[PDB]
Amino acid sequence: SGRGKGGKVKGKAKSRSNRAGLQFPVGRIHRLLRKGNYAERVGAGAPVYLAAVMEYLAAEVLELAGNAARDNKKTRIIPRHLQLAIRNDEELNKLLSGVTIAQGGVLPNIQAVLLPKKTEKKA
Amino acid sequence: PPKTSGKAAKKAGKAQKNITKTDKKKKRKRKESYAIYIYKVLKQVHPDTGISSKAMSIMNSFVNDIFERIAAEASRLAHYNKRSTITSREIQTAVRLLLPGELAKHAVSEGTKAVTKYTSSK
Repeated sequence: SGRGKGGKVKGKAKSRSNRAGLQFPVGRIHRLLRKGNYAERVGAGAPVYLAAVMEYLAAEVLELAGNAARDNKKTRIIPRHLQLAIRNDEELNKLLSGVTIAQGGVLPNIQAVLLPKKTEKKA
Repeated sequence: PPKTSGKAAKKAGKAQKNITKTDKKKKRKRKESYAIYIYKVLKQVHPDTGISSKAMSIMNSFVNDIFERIAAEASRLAHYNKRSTITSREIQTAVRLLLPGELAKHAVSEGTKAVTKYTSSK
């Protein structure tokens, strides 16, 4: 208030429902998935698995990044590692790619990108 | 404590909220973040190692894209089952479709741990 702190204020707003950090709630996740036309709903237990997968991926990336940082005698990883060391890893690069210039084999579609044959020519 | 904030941001802006190094960099429609996850997992793999704010900004965008790519496979698989829901069935297969089996078998085990500990984070 003006006079002082009459009541109890603490967080951004006054509600029992409140989000402490920059975390993503189920509702927000659903919103994002729908915005990308990926899915409408998520099964029970799936969010738990999804989180584990994400943490696993992050762990691998952080492992490489952290090791590379130490190689450069740095205490904190610098952006140079993300544009160099992280760009050298084929595994990470594979998942960081989508259909564009074919890097790996995984190209989701009907046939292979090269195509097994030529087309028909008209006379 | 006695002496409070004199100025407030809410006004007209010139450049993006006239920010000059003081705040958190907000741009490119970035909304909320996996920083908590990354900062938590980082110290579990590399405790003595830290990260710059600049790197974190790119790191979060990089790791997020990896999951986005996997989410695409989930929608791909659900499309075969003629459904619009993501379950363990899709997740497991999606990971095995992009990530090598050698690593995929580790992810599954990690997921089993999360479900058993009922924790949505390490």
